Amino acid sequence: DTVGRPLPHLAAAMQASGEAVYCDDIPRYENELFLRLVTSTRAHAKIKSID
Amino acid sequence: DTVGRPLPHLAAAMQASGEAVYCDDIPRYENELFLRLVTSTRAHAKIKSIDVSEAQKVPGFVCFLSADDIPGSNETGLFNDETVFAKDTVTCVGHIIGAVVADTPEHAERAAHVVKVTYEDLPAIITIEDAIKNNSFYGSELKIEKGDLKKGFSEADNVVSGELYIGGQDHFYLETHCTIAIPKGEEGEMELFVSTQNAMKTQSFVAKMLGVPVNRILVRVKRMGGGFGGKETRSTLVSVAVALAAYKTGHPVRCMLDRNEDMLITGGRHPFLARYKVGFMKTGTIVALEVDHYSNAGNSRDLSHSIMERALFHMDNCYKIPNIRGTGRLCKTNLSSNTAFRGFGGPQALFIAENWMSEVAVTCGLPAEEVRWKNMYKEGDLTHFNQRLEGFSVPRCWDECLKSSQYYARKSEVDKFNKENCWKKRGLCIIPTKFGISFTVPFLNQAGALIHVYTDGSVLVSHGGTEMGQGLHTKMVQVASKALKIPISKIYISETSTNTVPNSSPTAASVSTDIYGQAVYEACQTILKRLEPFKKKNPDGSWEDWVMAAYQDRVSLSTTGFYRTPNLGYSFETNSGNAFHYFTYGVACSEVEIDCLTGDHKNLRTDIVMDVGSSLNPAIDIGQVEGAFVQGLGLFTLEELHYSPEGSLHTRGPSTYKIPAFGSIPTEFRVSLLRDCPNKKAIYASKAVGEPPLFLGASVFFAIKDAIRAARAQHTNNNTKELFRLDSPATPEKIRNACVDKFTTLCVTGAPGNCK
Amino acid sequence: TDGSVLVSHGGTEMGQGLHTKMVQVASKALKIPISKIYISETSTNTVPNSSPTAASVSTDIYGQAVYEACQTILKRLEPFKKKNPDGSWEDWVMAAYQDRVSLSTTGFYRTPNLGYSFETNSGNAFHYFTYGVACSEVEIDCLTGDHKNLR
Amino acid sequence: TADELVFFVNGKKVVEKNADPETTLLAYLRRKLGLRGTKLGCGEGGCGACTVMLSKYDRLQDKIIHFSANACLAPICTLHHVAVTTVEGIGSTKTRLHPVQERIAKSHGSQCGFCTPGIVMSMYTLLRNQPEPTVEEIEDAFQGNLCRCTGYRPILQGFRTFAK
Amino acid sequence: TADELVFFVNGKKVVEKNADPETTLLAYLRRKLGLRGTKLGCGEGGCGACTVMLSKYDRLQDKIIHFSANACLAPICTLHHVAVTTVEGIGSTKTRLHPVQERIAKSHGSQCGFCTPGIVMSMYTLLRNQPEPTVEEIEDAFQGNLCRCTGYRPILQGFRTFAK
Amino acid sequence: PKQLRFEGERVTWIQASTLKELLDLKAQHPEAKLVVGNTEIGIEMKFKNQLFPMIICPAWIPELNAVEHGPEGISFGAACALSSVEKTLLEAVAKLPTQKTEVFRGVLEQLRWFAGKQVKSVASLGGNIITASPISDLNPVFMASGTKLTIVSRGTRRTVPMDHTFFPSYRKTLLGPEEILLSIEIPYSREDEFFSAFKQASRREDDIAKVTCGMRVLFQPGSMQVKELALCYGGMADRTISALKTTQKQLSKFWNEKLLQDVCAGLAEELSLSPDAPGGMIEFRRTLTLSFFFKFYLTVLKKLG
Ligand SMILES: Cc1cc2nc3c(=O)[nH]c(=O)nc-3n(C[C@H](O)[C@H](O)[C@H](O)COP(=O)(O)OP(=O)(O)OC[C@H]3O[C@@H](n4cnc5c(N)ncnc54)[C@H](O)[C@@H]3O)c2cc1C
Ligand SMILES: Nc1nc2c(c(=O)[nH]1)N[C@H]1C(S)=C(S)[C@@H](COP(=O)(O)O)O[C@H]1N2
Ligand code: HPA
Ligand code: MOS
Ligand code: MOS
Ligand code: FES
Ligand code: FES
Ligand code: FES
Ligand code: FES
Repeated sequence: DTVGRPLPHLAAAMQASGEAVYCDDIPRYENELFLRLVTSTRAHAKIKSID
Repeated sequence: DTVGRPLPHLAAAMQASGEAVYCDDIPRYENELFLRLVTSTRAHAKIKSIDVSEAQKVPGFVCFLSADDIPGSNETGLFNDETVFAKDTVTCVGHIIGAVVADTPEHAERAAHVVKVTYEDLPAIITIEDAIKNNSFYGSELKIEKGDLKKGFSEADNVVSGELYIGGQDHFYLETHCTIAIPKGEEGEMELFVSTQNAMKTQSFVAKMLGVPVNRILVRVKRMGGGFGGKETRSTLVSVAVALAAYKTGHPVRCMLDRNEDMLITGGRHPFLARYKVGFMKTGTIVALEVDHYSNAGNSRDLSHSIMERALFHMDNCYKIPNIRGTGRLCKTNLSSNTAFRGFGGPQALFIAENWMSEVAVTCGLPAEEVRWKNMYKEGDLTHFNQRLEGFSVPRCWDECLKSSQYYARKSEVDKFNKENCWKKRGLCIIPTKFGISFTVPFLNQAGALIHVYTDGSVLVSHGGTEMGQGLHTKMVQVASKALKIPISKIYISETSTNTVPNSSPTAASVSTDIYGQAVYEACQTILKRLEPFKKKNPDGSWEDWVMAAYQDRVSLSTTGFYRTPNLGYSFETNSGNAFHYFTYGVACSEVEIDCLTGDHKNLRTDIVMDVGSSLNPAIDIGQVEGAFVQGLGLFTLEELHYSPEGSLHTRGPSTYKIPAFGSIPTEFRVSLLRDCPNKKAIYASKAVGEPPLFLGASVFFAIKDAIRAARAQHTNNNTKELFRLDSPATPEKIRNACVDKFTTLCVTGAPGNCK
Repeated sequence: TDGSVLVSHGGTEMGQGLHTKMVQVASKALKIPISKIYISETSTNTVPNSSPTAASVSTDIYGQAVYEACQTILKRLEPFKKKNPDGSWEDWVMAAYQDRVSLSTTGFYRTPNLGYSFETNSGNAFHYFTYGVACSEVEIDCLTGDHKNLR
Repeated sequence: TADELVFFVNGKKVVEKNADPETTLLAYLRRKLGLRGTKLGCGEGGCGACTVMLSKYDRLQDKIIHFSANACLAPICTLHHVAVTTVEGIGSTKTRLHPVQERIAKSHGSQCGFCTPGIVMSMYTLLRNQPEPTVEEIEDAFQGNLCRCTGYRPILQGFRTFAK
Repeated sequence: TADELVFFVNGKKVVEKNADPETTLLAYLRRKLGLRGTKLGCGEGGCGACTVMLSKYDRLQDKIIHFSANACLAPICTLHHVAVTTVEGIGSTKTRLHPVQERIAKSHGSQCGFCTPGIVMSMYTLLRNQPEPTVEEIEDAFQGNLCRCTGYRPILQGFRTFAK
Repeated sequence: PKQLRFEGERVTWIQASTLKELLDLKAQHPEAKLVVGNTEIGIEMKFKNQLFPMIICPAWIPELNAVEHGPEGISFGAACALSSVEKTLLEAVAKLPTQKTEVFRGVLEQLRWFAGKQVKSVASLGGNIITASPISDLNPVFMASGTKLTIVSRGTRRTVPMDHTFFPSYRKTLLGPEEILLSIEIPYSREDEFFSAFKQASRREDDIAKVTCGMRVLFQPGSMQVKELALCYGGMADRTISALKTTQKQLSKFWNEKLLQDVCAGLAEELSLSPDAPGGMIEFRRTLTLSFFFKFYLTVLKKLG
């Protein structure tokens, strides 16, 4: 029974050793592509065209 | 409500478009490596050395893996009598010694070929006869006995004794064994994509070899390109190796076997040798039977004991025999370990039964159908293992098959053909079958499901069963849809996984529809109970309305379901307790024409009548009957494995191993499902269909044996009651050799000889 | 069937140590060491319709869900415990498996008595309140606007 | 100092600058082009799981010709100026299935589905050579394709609709 | 005739035959070498999530020098004959943790864990120059490392154990 | 159309555009391996783990693809696909009188349940011949019919009838290391000439012990008196063989029961297999050699009468 005990965060050791996997740490598939958002530079505007 | 409707297999369109993903179709990670097994070329030998010097010169070579590389345990297999990688000795020709890992499958292949092994040969045992002579068996004798054999034989008018052999069979699933193992690099975690019927054992065996808890290992199965029992246990041979490579390298690793590796390494159906003695009256009524069975089990136990148990349960076929003793022994040999194959010992035992029954009819000089009919069980009879036959439908199938196949009329036509033809002959036979439904191991008769309802009303079902082409997922969707009273378009099953339903039995024994159907049904009942208050408040609302009301009222929309088959547990020590939940029945009539000069034959017409209760899906069920029958046709007439005297398999691909082809099937091929025979014991009154029909393929074998009899009456002797041994499979060699004439004897040359 | 336990719950780990707490909870409830329990990830195919991991209540609510599921497991194991009282967790799990008792369960918790109305100013808005006090001392540099947090 | 290898796959040009003579078409399709509808069932010409259609302009006969082949045995180095059609070339559930794909699916001629692409390509090739075949030509079209699940009856019954 | 770039990463030789001047060390480590312990947190030098240790032979003061750097701003083209050390180069849960890794973990200095490798590398670098630092030197080592979770107290407390 | 060169990690491939280029290359590198359909070479590399560092592909060369109708028979370039051979022969059979198509009809019988459409569309005629498998279904037909082979190298050109001498040993042909097979002429049948071909309907070993045969008889004009007899068998030895001892004894004998007996006695002796012969099926194979001749014997009688 560890309830009430100061048990370290279970992933802490793997986090210190860089073994903990975060989303971008997942290996890429051979055919994996990459996305970048195109974003408004105006607070309020009609979009006339996109080139 | 689609239950009872011929809905196409849910993935059929995707399979026809090449969009359905099988294990090796999964995209590769950028860093993914490939594994190729290194395998023994000797039946029995000490390993003196393994030389990897030349393999290391192959571009893209990563490493060679052996037993020394295993972090946890090198002990594996169902009974812990196998190695992951052979250490000191090899005990069959495809015994896994190690593996090569490389950057491409071509490079892995190249490197594995250049690995040199040095051996010191040991005395090997290859044949059942070898094993018998050497007392080389796994465990002791299995036996079922009823009545008094001395006495039965005293009362008999005639006695016939003999010996029979039935060769094994390669599964020849179109998709060979395949595993991808992805190491996460945290806490021993690994995710595996596997072509397996047994995710639970895959998970267990991987965990054991790595020495990590089972909770670290996730096994996922979307679908298999065929299993037929061959992926029930032997899939772990590849899975465990790939997992070790993933562990050792820290990269994703995959392996898919080449056909020739798969045929050599993974095992097949058990060959059986039987020695039998039957006592009978001049009427054809059976009074005593004694059968000793021996299976060629190969170099580990695996499922061999349960297979032999199932064989002993089916040695009666459909016949009442008051004095009976069957025994079975498992031969321990230097051949790849044999395993489950559709029918699981049943087809072998049923073949042996039909063989002696055919000899009874010949010896009595009576029509075969008459002798079979006379000896058939009745409703409510006890089997040799004391189980009551409730709902015994063989008589109905028999009479329907006789009528619809026009047996008696065609029998006259076969006789007319044989009168008018000298070097070709026809044969015709009608055979019944019964097949016990349930795992022979009582604890495996359990099933789980997990159902989620999402807030748009869409439903995700997961169950312990795996899809291998039998249409299990389709049937489960039909069941869920009926149970919940919503369209099938609202229900989806994605895959089988160990993190959704744990501890699942292998998808096997033909009972998956029954047990997972029940588990899904129960989960569905829970959901319905939870939604009932919302339905009551809003009776003209939609499913979507009720689901959203439940969600907003904080009612859980996720549940497990579980089913355990009741009243099971046979005792070999009391010869009592139910071995099976119920029985599936069927009858098949087949006609053939043989070329007495070449041993070639044509399958002219087959009629099948099967009792499948009230079919959940007649299209899937008819497809199962046709498929099983053709595999049985292969077993008894086409498929032949051949080994060198040193125990090395010769037949390792489609060029040398012939499974049924488009051109092999009967010209007229008719299947009927019996009408108005609901099964009270299973989901929506249905019955298991996967395995029961395979033995009906033997109708072709016994039609061939009929034609041979006519050939022998033409050209060999004048003895109408002569018994000749015809082993299975009835290949052109066996058929030709059986047609003894002026050519086989060399009488055509002027020599004297043993023909007319 | 080795007795290792896999726990899934609707909550996500973002550094707050929720999975650690859930393992501590499960270990206490099951009366087995934390080394036997693992939480691998959060997924929509294990626990559907999950609330966001938010409002500081994940420990309270998933803790209760995990607790309830553990209680179900204990009830199912109880007969096997009584048959083998000097046996181990692993023996009891395998006996249960071989007797075809399910070793999988859901757990669910719904916070009671919540329902404030802005049109009546009544009904509980919260389950309970968390409280605290802080005392801080600073030194400011009146010529630069910089400050030091002293204590 | 090697030449470029140039062939077409489902209507799209492939330029392979470093063709290895050892590379099979099946390997190229699956592991370079990522077209995994075409399957490995044996690697020795017996099973037809890897069946594709090849087309070329035949300089002896003038004719454009269309024929089936086993991708497991075809070196890519034989394919300069040849067009390859795979199962994904003729139709899909995301556009429209070809009648060959529709028929086999709806006639219950696909169980595990592993042989289905190969059978689809054999039937497609026949129809591209003979828009109205006989029942006889149809059965003979499949000597090179094996199916372990179906017992063949439903595949033939489905495709018989194309005859006469 | 573009030159080879040669450097070392965790004791292992890297020969880049086709180095692009625009490539950062962080992109190289993560996306070519597959060493994902080093993190992108900003890409502008302010957060230290991408901290690695660099070592070189200093022709001037003779010695091998060790210093910390942001992999997100280091052009790989600056690294010819430099040795790179990352978090995976100092210890792991599979073999043995370095004291720095063990202490931050056990001291509750890691919550989400995203800044932890960078902070480990900052502390490791300090100890490689000064194996017995002062409390004052310890806090100074972390001016370029941000943590959003811990409030910093437990990290300083765990590393104070290295002082005197 | 020009010569192309492909270079692999182990193998160099040359795609030859003309016959002259091919003969030059073959003279430059006698050990260079020819590949047309790769249906044998692919298996050898994959399963028999052979390596051929130099490969030439002659499939583009006119000649080698040519089909020519001549006075004595139909000539096929050696690179002609078996499907093209089958098509051409099926047309010849439909168009010509039965008495001229006996050999064609035998070829077609051997092609009936041979592989699949996939294999027959790429497998060449010349490749089957030169592969020289003991169990080739075509070589016994070509041998029994005296099919003519045109064989060429830089400088040399010769035409030989295929006979027993063409297959000296296991998987070997009577070609020089620099020679290539250019074309194959399948003969028209003459008056009083009859032909049959048969094959075993089982195969159990990769390239041995499957019985296949070509059988030919030529009578003296308008009689049943044997002028020529040829019985050639695959699957009875390590190569395609002729039962020369047996057939030689039948010359000027009449087609009757006595000939049937003598041939059968001869075949049982000449083709006898040892108990330990590779491939086994010893009794079956002997029985087939005799039963096939019996079928031929009765067919010839129906064709005579
Ligand atoms: C599944 C399948 C089933 C088969 N069934 C049968 C069967 O039932 N009966 C039967 O008899 N055969 C059968 N075969 C064998 C088939 O007929 C031969 O493999 C084929 O004809 C070889 O031709 P290829 O163009 O593919 O030869 P390749 O593999 O390209 O070459 C074959 C050999 O011939 C040499 N060669 C090729 N052309 C020439 C040339 N013109 N001059 C000199 N040498 C040359 C090559 O160097 C090589 O040694 C089968 C093959 C397969 C794959
Ligand atoms: N298409 C297909 N049908 C098949 C198989 C298979 O692998 N593919 N396996 C057979 C075997 S061995 C069994 S036990 C049953 C298992 O499926 P069920 O329990 O869902 O009937 O399917 C049978 N039918
Ligand atoms: O009866 C069985 N027992 C165990 N495994 C099986 N697979 C098929 N049938 C069985
Ligand atoms: O029980 Mo089927 O997997 S042999
Ligand atoms: O409730 Mo915290 O996610 S703002
Ligand atoms: S994979 Fe079987 S023929 Fe190509
Ligand atoms: S559908 Fe499974 S092999 Fe044909
Ligand atoms: S990523 Fe923030 S300093 Fe480099
Ligand atoms: S632990 Fe989360 S940013 Fe530092």
